[PDB]
Amino acid sequence: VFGVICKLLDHTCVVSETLLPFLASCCYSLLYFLLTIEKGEAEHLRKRDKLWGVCVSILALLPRVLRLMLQSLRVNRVGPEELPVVGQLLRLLLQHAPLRTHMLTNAILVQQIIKNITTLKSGSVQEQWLTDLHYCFNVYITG
Amino acid sequence: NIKDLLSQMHHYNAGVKQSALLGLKDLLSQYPFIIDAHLSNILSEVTAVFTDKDANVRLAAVQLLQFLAPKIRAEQISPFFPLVSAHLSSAMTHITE
Repeated sequence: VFGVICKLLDHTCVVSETLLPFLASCCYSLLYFLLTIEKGEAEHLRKRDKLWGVCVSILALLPRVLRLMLQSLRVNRVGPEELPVVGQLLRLLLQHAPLRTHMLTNAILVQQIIKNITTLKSGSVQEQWLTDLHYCFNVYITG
Repeated sequence: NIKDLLSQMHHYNAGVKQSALLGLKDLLSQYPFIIDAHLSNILSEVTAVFTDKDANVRLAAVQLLQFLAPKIRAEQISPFFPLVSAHLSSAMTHITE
């Protein structure tokens, strides 16, 4: 289904507002699958690039779903078990140059989450994945 | 950061820039990832004039180009080749030797 909307959009599209909240919820959860591969089952490893390619293209074509997806991705309602997963995704979407200007318009939304991740993880260990998070945001784009 | 250094390059004072180029090469040497993040802007500023009024300013720019050349390897630099040659051609075809 992600492929159809990626291969059907035109300037005359009248994309409904009742489908965008559905698409954003379906996109991150599929994105969650890619990150928690953790090897294990060898079957669920080859089907990674195909899902990743179609998943990324849906945000580039729809500016609004990216804001909708990042309007719900927050903390203080999920335990720290999923914190490495969301931290990896947020820093990864800052890469993939096709999606620079899309994230530039949503700088405020991303910035608020950045402080939240640092907030609860105050007294802890370095957590290299968090150290890269602050620098990559300032390095790959302006602060 | 880089955006601070980019502002230091366009400043009116020539001596202000001199501190920027020396600090610039150190920054990308520490982090090669600075290269690909904003390739378009870095090339534009250094190649903007290509003809300063003080000799060492170009030398600092040349040494920056000496250091910056190994990292960038085609594709991205390809379409601003007319751009750099534009400043190049004007400087080669100029009254002052």
